[PDB]
Amino acid sequence: EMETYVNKLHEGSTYTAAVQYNVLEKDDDPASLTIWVPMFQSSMPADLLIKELANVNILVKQISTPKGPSLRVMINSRSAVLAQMPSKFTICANVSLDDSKLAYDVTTPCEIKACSLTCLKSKNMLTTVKDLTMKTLNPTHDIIALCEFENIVTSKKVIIPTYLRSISVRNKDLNTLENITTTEFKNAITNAKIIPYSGLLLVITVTDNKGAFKYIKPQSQFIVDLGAYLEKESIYYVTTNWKHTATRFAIKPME
Repeated sequence: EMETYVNKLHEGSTYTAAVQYNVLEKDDDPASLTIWVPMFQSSMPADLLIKELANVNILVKQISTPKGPSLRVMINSRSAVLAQMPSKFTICANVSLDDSKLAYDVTTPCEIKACSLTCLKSKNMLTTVKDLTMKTLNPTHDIIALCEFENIVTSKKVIIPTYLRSISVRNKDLNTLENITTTEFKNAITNAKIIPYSGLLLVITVTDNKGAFKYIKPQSQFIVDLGAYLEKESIYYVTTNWKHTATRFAIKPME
């Protein structure tokens, strides 16, 4: 007994596995934290891989690094397929930890409460925000995705504005924006998905390379971190209680 989540955003037999675990220190007065695994390719059917992922054992250790507090993660496993998966890696503690409550330099076992597997396109079909940085040397506008959630327990609405890219826009194009916010673009934002990875991960399907999507490989998935906006939240609480209700955008003059 453990909740499991499988999101197949790609139909390929081969896919990029984006795996996030919500865990609880094995202890009285336990720390609660969320771990995401560095992305890895697999060809095992998703509904089968999730059974293997669910059966691993996880240990963490809080350490100090030039970046601040980090979490060393170790994953134990008897499943042959998970030779494919990183078993030692480090993640930022501020996003990972809810809380207190974890000691430094003590390897700590954690009980798995939930495991989420999202299937994305192959790594050569994934575009990041960093990928698009420096593509425009003199941009005039920033493009922001406004990710709207409902907290299902409180009924409160939450909007997380996340940076996508900066572009240059011709004066002529400002009057309707139809050459920037193309039909392709607007549809891609409206139908964008938010999945449990890196805290939360926005995934935009890039159907064209015109306007707002210039210099992106067509049919790539453009992936965007929201974890940096969730440092003060419990990720498990978020992935359980924040329902993604819409995605809007703003094209803001740089100022």
